[PDB]
Amino acid sequence: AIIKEFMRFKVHMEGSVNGHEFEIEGEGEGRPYEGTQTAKLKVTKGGPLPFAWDILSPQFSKAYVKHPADIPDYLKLSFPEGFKWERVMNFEDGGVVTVTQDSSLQDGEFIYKVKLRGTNFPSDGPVMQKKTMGWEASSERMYPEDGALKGEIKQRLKLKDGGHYDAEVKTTYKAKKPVQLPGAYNVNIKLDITSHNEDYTIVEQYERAEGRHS
Amino acid sequence: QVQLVQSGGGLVAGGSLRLSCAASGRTFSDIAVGWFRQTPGKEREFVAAISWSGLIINYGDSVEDRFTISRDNAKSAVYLQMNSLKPEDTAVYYCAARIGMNYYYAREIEYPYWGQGTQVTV
Repeated sequence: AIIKEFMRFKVHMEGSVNGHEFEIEGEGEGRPYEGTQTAKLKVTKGGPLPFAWDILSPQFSKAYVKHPADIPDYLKLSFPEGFKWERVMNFEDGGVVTVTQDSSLQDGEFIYKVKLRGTNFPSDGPVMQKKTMGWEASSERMYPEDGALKGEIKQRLKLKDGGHYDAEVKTTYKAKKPVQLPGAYNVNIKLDITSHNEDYTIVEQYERAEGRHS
Repeated sequence: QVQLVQSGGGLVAGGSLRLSCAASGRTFSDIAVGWFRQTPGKEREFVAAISWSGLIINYGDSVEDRFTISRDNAKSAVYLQMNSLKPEDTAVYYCAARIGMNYYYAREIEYPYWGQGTQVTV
């Protein structure tokens, strides 16, 4: 087929948060039809980062989402061509993260290219001081709109002091070629940071995603 | 590919002027629009820009709060509502178009498709 039961992927990122520019390269793998995947990111430029890694982790792959048989896998059918998506995360303290991404297939591996812009994070906020410690389990509400696939998340970050730190996320997924759009359904996601060095210049992640609907 | 034709130009202190720009060829859903302006020269500065999903609305400097950009994939056109027009905004405005969004939006050369030109005289 086009999407084998085990697919690898490479990711390229250029971004800037509160003026500090950076670049990140990474490689990963996973089982697309099972909804599991891992990755190993490396800060190749601008490291170490003066902000929390947690705002970058959700930007490194919804081709690895376990879908029910009656829900069209819109982002799997988009291949071998691929798809693009845009994301805006509005954090509770005014911080805004802006993401664009291109997904393609080259020689049996997915190729990800990401561009990020973070802005208006308070200097004493949990982001610019790395007072965060991972994302909680999220539920993304998928729905078709304007010939594309859109999602809305009420994401929550854990704080080292025991509190939480929320963000409203909206994403629009559009296939490069016209394929079947699904109905309204939910996607349950859990993203974990499995390992990292001292200054978060080498980070590994793990994500489990599964779709469901009535 | 993408072709642009601007409209809505005219004359107006502290008024309203809806500038527009239509597109043909590539599907609007894959085209990112931009806006630049030059008064007698004095450097073509960045006005506003929108992404291909409408979620990313990078504005400029003086246009903060005053101006606003919006797109409609049904009519395949972008709109730059200019409100509270100050005399210093008297310039000729241009509409440019990219394809694949613009991490950097103030680079004119990164917008390959340009348009004609509409003059705003406050």
